[PDB]
Amino acid sequence: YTYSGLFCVTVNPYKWLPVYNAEVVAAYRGKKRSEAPPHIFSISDNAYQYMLTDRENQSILITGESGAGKTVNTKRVIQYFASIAAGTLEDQIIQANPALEAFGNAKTVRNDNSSRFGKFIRIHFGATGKLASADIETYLLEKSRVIFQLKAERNYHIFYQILSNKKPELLDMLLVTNNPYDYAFVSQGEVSVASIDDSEELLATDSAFDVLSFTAEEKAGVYKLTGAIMHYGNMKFKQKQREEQAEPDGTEDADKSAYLMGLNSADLLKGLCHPQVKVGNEYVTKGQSVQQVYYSIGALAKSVYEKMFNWMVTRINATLETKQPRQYFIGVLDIAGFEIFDFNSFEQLCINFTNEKLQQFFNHHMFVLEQEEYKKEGIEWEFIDFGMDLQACIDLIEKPMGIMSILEEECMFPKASDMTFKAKLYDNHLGKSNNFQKPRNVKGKQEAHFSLVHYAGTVDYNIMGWLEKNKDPLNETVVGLYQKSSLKLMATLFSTKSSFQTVSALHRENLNKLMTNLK
Amino acid sequence: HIAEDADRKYEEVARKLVIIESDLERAEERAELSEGKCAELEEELKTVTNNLKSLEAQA
Amino acid sequence: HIAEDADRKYEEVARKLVIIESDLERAEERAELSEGKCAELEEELKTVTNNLKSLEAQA
Amino acid sequence: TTALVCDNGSGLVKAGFAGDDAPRAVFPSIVGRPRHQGVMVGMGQKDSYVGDEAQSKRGILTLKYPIEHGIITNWDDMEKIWHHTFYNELRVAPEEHPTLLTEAPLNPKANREKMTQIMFETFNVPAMYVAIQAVLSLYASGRTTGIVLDSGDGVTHNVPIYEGYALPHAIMRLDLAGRDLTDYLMKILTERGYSFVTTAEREIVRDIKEKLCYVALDFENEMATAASSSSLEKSYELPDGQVITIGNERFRCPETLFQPSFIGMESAGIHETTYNSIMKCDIDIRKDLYANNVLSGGTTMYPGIADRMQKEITALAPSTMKIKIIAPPERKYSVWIGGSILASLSTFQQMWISKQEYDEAGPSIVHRKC
Ligand SMILES: Nc1ncnc2c1ncn2[C@@H]1O[C@H](COP(=O)(O)OP(=O)(O)O)[C@@H](O)[C@H]1O
Repeated sequence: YTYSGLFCVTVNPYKWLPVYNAEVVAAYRGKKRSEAPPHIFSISDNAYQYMLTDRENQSILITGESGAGKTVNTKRVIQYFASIAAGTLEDQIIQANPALEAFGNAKTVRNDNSSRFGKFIRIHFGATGKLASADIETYLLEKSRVIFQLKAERNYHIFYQILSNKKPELLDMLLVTNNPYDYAFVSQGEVSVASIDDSEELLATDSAFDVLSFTAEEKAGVYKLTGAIMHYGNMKFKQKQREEQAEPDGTEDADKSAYLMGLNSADLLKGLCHPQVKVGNEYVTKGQSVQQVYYSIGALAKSVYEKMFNWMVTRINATLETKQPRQYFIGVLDIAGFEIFDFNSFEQLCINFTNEKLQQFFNHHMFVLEQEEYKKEGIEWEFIDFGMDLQACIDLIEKPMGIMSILEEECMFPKASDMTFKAKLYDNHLGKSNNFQKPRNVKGKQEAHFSLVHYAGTVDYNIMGWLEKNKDPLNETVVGLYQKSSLKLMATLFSTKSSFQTVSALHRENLNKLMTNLK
Repeated sequence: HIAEDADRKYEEVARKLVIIESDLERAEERAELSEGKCAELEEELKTVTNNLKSLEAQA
Repeated sequence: HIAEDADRKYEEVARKLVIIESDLERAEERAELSEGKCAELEEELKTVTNNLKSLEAQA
Repeated sequence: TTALVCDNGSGLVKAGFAGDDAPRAVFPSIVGRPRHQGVMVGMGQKDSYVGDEAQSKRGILTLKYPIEHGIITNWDDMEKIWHHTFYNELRVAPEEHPTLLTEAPLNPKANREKMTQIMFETFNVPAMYVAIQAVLSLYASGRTTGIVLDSGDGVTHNVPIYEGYALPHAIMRLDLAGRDLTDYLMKILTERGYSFVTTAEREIVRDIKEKLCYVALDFENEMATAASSSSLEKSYELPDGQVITIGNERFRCPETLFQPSFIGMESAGIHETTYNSIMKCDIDIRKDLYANNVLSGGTTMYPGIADRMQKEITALAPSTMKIKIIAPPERKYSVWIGGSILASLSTFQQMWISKQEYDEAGPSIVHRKC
């Protein structure tokens, strides 16, 4: 245990220690940080005290890309919060976790169990400081993986968990074989890692759905939706003979997915090849090329997956909540951290952008703290804001001429390619900004295209493929088909006088919402 | 008077309905037969396109 | 009683008449769409066959 | 802040917000004034009706289009139409939105000068811009190269583009469009007995044209076929009963686009002016122009027009080129779609004509710079 200015650095000991159990060490109640030893229990207690004396919620931002140390610390802090302010919230929280483990974790290049979203566990407290229910809230999720995975990676575990042929009942219900190299949405990188089984984790997720309030239908429906997400990957369309139009050739996976999600097959194919639009007061068919059909299919898959994820998290919040109307809570924020790999891409850029935002948040907090302390000791000393004026210039990525706006523009523009995207980047930024730099590409190493001077160093990015990865055209005709499906889970998902949607835009809006919550 | 008037004119309405239903069935036959013939025609066209592209490569 | 019963049966039969007319016009417009396109691509087939023959002469 | 896209056209106003997939408001570009006496005291009679309110009341009104051939010939009526479009159809405040207007190529400069002066003074838009309809159509087609043939209600024009470069010396503008076909059909229907003379009757004939007319692949044998049998005859029902049946008029009306001598014009058909606009381009780009003929506008919506166009151009061009007529199924709103795409680009936000630039330079800035 250590203190770093304002951080609380803990190191994984890998050796069982009674330094947390029993309460003999938990005597931090009433004690301050500045006097007692530097334990996270001191910080949990400080947040408790601040809630009781200030009526202002508190937040715990724990570093998450570390494989271990974070999870055990989360367990220990929820245990401590149960202990001080005492079928328990800890039991309940760890019960339904296999759902999140299977849905929001995937094999990473530098990991094998990676939190690919943001978990904001809210432990709510009574009017006076009595433990109340605790709801879980999820934030921006790397939905781009549901379709595309790099080489030597693979998407969320649940797909291979299901496809391990553990319950032949499922692989019989979803009209699905077991060979992973038959489904393009999962067979992009590597189909399985040797560092984990899929069958026993499938059993864990089954038991999770059981301890969860899910019925038989709220489980078969989920399995059917995942099977349909796999069946989308190998639908095939061909340009109509001699003019332009994308038409289907063979409807095998079409009929499969149509039966699964509870739709019609001809209706689905027609709505995929002939999307309708409302022009003022009338509807007119819109044409679709092959690549447009593929983009729409991918967008549908991503939307379905995210909707299912959020609905499951709402179900967890429901089954784990029963309590009097309470006032305050403590924020436990789990999220990935900064990344510097050997080959950085769009996803790494988004993650580093989020971490730039969080780091600017921390800098602002620490700046106002130091400035307060100076006004307290009468020390007359004023300096340029140590909070934002560091990264506000490394916020090209959001200002409406930076990288993301340029990428959206290039997603809209005709015949745009990766070379034109690179050219636009260079014309707008190379030489005109100081954080934007041309990479020093040495033969023998992976080629980068530009370099951003982040707070955690200068990272080199390779833009190959960002255009296809940013497109997200939702097909409202197929969504309207979904809203009528027989499979009641699908209709519940899509219950709630468009072609301009991009992953970066949704990501930026989600990040704005998250920062708004934290601020 | 009004009842028998409605009776006669709307029985004639049902007669026009017989006519329109007959012609609708005829038009369904026409549509299905035409789309089948034109699927045959599109087979001919795709085949002859294959023929021309292959043969012009050879040429 | 007779009059109103007649009127209601009649109006229902007629409101089926109207949808029969709509489906009839839909069927005939689809059939003419088809046949027109089919003769246009028939002309296309004639062109590509003439090109096939000229290409045979070239071979 | 979002921007407005207001493709005006000479027959239909299509407005909406930059970033949507289709225009939010589509109504006729028409102003109606009462024609008869008015006897019911207290009815609250309006001075004039605009849009499609003037269309349902058309029985008692005299309708006027404020745009004749792409040129705005009545500025009070055009102001009424813009006021309606902003306040009653879109329900916004023009003071809070840049506006992207559109204009056909090769028409007088006073048109654009008055457009921008009207906007900036009687609407106080923060900024505005006047695009060219063919460029926006090409944006919407997802291309950067091709000869686009736009054909709306007032004017038909070709604009050849290559790699995003326009060839302003090869732009060809023609002045027969939907409205002249409507008039020709009104004149041809009299030889069967039907007489439409009123403006409301002109609207009726326009609907007959939009429902029953098509372009014959081969005009002569189509004529002979219509003469021999009677299978080409359809029936239409006026809004008082009184069905009418038309025969060879169905394809004699749009045939005027290919033989403008039917209405006593000396120009050539649209196929021939397209070919001429191509042959006026540099010999290196015309092989790529031949394969990217982009059809746009309402008057290009007849059934069989793409096939006839391809047949004619193929007969004109050398026997080695690949003629491809690109006719999207939503080609009637291509100009608006492209306008929304354009007004949504990040690199476009410096192309607006800000209020301050207008205050410095007068209305003449619209073409002097932008
Ligand atoms: N389905 C159709 N078939 C044939 N002509 C049509 C059709 N729809 C519209 N038109 C013609 O198109 C004209 C309106 O087209 P539009 O592109 O809106 O004109 P503008 O661009 O000047 O507003 C009308 O005059 C009408 O005659």
